[PDB]
Amino acid sequence: PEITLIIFGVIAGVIGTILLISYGIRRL
Repeated sequence: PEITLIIFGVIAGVIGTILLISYGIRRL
């Protein structure tokens, strides 16, 4: 049931982390 939430979390986590790094290197 939380399968939806888990898959969401992984994809969002991966994308979020990448976008945060990208933002970080632009501004540093």
